[PDB]
Amino acid sequence: NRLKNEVIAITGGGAGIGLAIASAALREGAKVALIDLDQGLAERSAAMLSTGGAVAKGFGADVTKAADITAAITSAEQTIGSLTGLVNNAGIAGFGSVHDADAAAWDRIMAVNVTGTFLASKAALAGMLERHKGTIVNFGSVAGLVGIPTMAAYCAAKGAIVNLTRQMAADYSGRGVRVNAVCPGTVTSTGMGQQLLPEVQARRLAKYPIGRFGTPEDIAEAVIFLLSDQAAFVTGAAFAVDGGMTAI
Amino acid sequence: NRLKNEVIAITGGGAGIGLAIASAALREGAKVALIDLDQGLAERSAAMLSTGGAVAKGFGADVTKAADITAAITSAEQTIGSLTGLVNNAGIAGFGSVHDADAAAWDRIMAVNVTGTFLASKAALAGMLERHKGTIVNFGSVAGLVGIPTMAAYCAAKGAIVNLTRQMAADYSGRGVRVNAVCPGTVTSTGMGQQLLEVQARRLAKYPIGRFGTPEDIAEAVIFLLSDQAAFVTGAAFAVDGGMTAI
Amino acid sequence: NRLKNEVIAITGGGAGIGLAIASAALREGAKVALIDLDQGLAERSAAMLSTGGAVAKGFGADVTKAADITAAITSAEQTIGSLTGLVNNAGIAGFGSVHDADAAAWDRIMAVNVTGTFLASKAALAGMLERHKGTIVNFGSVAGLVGIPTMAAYCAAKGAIVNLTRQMAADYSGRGVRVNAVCPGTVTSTGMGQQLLQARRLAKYPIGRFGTPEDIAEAVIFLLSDQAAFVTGAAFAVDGGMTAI
Amino acid sequence: NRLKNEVIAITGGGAGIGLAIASAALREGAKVALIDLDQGLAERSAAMLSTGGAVAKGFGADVTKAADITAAITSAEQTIGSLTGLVNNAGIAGFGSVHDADAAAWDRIMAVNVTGTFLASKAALAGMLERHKGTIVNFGSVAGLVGIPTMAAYCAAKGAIVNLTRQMAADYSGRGVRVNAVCPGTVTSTGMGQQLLQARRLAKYPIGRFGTPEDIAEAVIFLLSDQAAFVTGAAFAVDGGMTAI
Ligand SMILES: NC(=O)c1ccc[n+]([C@@H]2O[C@H](COP(=O)([O-])OP(=O)(O)OC[C@H]3O[C@@H](n4cnc5c(N)ncnc54)[C@H](O)[C@@H]3O)[C@@H](O)[C@H]2O)c1
Ligand SMILES: NC(=O)c1ccc[n+]([C@@H]2O[C@H](COP(=O)([O-])OP(=O)(O)OC[C@H]3O[C@@H](n4cnc5c(N)ncnc54)[C@H](O)[C@@H]3O)[C@@H](O)[C@H]2O)c1
Ligand SMILES: NC(=O)c1ccc[n+]([C@@H]2O[C@H](COP(=O)([O-])OP(=O)(O)OC[C@H]3O[C@@H](n4cnc5c(N)ncnc54)[C@H](O)[C@@H]3O)[C@@H](O)[C@H]2O)c1
Ligand SMILES: NC(=O)c1ccc[n+]([C@@H]2O[C@H](COP(=O)([O-])OP(=O)(O)OC[C@H]3O[C@@H](n4cnc5c(N)ncnc54)[C@H](O)[C@@H]3O)[C@@H](O)[C@H]2O)c1
Repeated sequence: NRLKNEVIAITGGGAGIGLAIASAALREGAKVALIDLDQGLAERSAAMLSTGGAVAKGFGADVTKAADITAAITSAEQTIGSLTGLVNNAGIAGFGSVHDADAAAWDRIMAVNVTGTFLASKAALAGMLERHKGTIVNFGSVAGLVGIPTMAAYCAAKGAIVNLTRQMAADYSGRGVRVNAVCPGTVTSTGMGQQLLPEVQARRLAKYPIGRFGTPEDIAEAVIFLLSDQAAFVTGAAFAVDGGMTAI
Repeated sequence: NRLKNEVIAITGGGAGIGLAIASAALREGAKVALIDLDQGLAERSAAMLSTGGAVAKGFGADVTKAADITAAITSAEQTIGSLTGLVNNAGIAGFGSVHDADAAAWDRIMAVNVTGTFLASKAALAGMLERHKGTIVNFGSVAGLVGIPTMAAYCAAKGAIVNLTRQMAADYSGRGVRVNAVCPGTVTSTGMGQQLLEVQARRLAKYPIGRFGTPEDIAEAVIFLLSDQAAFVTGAAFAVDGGMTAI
Repeated sequence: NRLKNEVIAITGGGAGIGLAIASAALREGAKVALIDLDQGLAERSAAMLSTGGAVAKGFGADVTKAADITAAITSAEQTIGSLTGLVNNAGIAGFGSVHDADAAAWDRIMAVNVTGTFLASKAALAGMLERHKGTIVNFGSVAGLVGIPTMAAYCAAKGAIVNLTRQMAADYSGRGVRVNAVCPGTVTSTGMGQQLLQARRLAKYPIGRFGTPEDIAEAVIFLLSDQAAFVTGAAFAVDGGMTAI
Repeated sequence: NRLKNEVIAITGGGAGIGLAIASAALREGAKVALIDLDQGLAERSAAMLSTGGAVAKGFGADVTKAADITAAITSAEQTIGSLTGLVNNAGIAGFGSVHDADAAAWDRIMAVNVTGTFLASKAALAGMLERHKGTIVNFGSVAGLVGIPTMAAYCAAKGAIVNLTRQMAADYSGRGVRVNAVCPGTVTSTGMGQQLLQARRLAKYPIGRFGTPEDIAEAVIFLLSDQAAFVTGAAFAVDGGMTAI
């Protein structure tokens, strides 16, 4: 019951890590809104999760479109109650180095990750600040803390999210809204994990002291801790959940 | 039941944050060994905690004395079972800058913090490695991540613990032992917090959240890091600091 | 003579820190290209600097416009020689928190800082990689390492630059191109310094003063120099102790 | 002449990186004192360096012995003038994980690195603070910023130095003494480099090579110089990109 009486909106909640966050949040007693670019996916996943009295509802929105994400959060609150938590999990990745990256792809990666975090937070903050209560979990990555070959826009975007999190915590922690970033290591099994996939495999695994990559469930547990009132003194943190990657 | 079937030794467990960690760990179903320089206090605190079927036992040891901390860990395991977790909470603080610090005072702060973490971990690691299962939580501080005026030895000590944590995670994460460091902000109410007490408003201003931490705040982070829900968390310097290191 | 036979392009070179970098680089024997949104300013500043045989030339370009910045870099190389160094100094700042920021202003701040760094680097990298020799200095800030109240877009932008720098170093260090970021503390006297204008502010700086454009320029000149041959991927704090406390 | 009228004491100055620092500092016009555990080595190295008008003097001291390091600094100042800079370069390394490290070896690694930095700085700070002028460069490592397998005591010691540097900068930057740490990557060619001696190790370095003593020396000379007047509290990675990935 660690999230009893919490109401959590999760962007990109239809699949992957976002969906695993939803499952764990429901386990802990929260009501959840899955907000995803793919409306059908958000609704199918919310149906799948709403067993045994658990309450999950789905909403379609592109986090890069201010009016759409704002409308989704408004609909979510009308449906499941005023938000107490927001997880800015929506993100995309792609390849391209500074010398050869496509400028349009660059912009889209920055938009979904950085602009989406900004716009979804902006929508949620109106209510959270009014109520002097909220918790926002942003999505960094090991790729936001160190450099990853051939991923210039993505490392820029996740780097932006890491420090934006610090900035938001500076503004809002004293006003009742905690803001933290989870920084996951590689999670292979999601759509993104598959997108980014022998000797080269072994070298990649060798960057992880724990000797395995992460699961969506591994990351979801850290997010559930940060959302909970047991983390009342945690704000502004870039919490590495990465099997040791950034420790070496 | 987040720590069901866990057996957790907590150095400095007799009081303050260590005691709060013990309370939360028992809440989550763990068996706890309080290991404290003050043997009587460890025992009395363990007795106090042991209600409602909760199992806490107290042991005396100075973490800077290898034979003594080794004996205490062995005795704990005889009493409550093989360790699954170790919290290196024992620490001392003090004042003194590089230009005026006394060498003996410097050495003692380094000893309890860094050498204690080393020796207590060394003792626990034999069993944890043998069983390919363990979780160690070390105690950094905001004072291990940034510089604090007039606390040279203490900032060096906590700085050491922060990077030693990364080093330990590098060695052991693949062998079944996670090692992490909680880095608390100021916690006023403990013996250490009291010891270190417009100057007030200035200190508070460094904390975006607008208050200092409680032992309970810190205990919750430690309980998370101890739990199997934190299975992919290792090598982390986890700031639990009201936003201090974010600005 | 620390930058003898070096050819350095400096975005935002017409004024402020960029101009101070130009002055110091010329002192050390470099030829410099001042690339500024304000073309007249770039030209006037370059002429002012071109004394005692020093070679400084001005170019007009908005770093957020790929064609324009690419053209300026191409012309710089035609004018003063193939680049050996690029300083992505161009940046803008503004105020606004997540809950109330102008989304258009947010985009412009991200564009000049992050996209400008990307596009200018992209143009320079063709030649630098072809020659297996280059040094790129990006502009972070203390605002890219910690959070600053009421500056969401700018902290996001400088945060991006800090980690983009690491990413660029990962790609290119082994190919002969070092990439580093200078992270300055507050520098009062520039246009940006004045725009953003406080014993409380000063209290954030252990050294007990804010920085000068010259302070920052010296760090950039070191990073540009071959004396810094093993320095790459670094986020170098030049900040009077700000991020140390 | 970047260090004209500077007077720099270098612990561990008789060989390796310390000696390279001495050479570069003399190049830039400083007077130097080499203070080394090996007195004869300090003397021989100082004599070797004292050509063409360069002034280098050697002294014997174990930095872990307060009386010895204090005497050496005093003797240095009698010979070459009041110190303006101190480089806490003396250090030792060794292997051992938490589970198997010998406690005596642990203490010795912690002592030379951390306690030596403390004691040497303490001796130098009396004069520097009295004059409201100094610059201190401590020696971290990539091993002070991240974990290195099988080097528990050394990683703890270098970690201590990195944050002690921040703490010292907090105390003294406003009192006229800058304090910074260089954090070098692997440097193969020194006594320590040889002691610790694969392609797997090299793969940790984006730049595709290990460092030289000269690479590290240049960063130290920059930090010592007044061109770095606003640089304090910094943990400056000079590491071929190691900590960037
Ligand atoms: N998979 C990894 O290895 C990994 C590692 C570190 C961090 N991350 C980060 O974790 C988060 C989740 O990653 P994942 O692996 O679960 O991703 P995923 O691609 O498996 O799932 C992402 C979900 O977000 C949605 N989405 C994409 N763009 C959107 C938009 N503009 N608006 C609303 N929704 C949108 C997708 O439709 C999708 O359902 C991301 O921010 C990602 O960058 C992933
Ligand atoms: N109180 C704070 O503000 C604060 C902030 C950040 C980090 N910390 C750290 O948290 C930890 C706990 O702090 P606290 O405020 O609870 O401390 P505390 O002084 O209130 O209590 C510490 C306990 O450790 C025991 N202890 C001391 N030396 C010991 C030794 N050599 N061997 C065994 N036990 C010993 C004491 O007897 C005591 O019971 C420490 O590592 C401390 O450095 C404290
Ligand atoms: N002044 C400070 O306190 C401070 C502190 C840390 C970092 N910085 C950073 O240092 C850099 C320089 O700052 P400054 O104080 O000298 O700035 P400034 O505003 O004084 O000067 C900036 C120059 O860049 C030019 N410029 C602006 N937009 C451009 C564009 N789209 N394309 C090309 N040129 C453009 C301007 O015309 C101007 O000449 C910036 O990246 C800034 O973010 C400044
Ligand atoms: N060589 C590397 O790969 C590397 C990398 C990063 C950092 N470092 C650090 O750089 C510094 C220099 O390393 P190096 O490779 O030149 O070492 P080195 O072993 O080659 O030389 C060190 C010198 O310090 C002296 N010394 C040792 N103990 C002393 C003591 N107790 N008191 C006074 N002098 C003492 C030695 O006599 C020796 O002349 C050290 O702090 C080291 O930890 C080295």
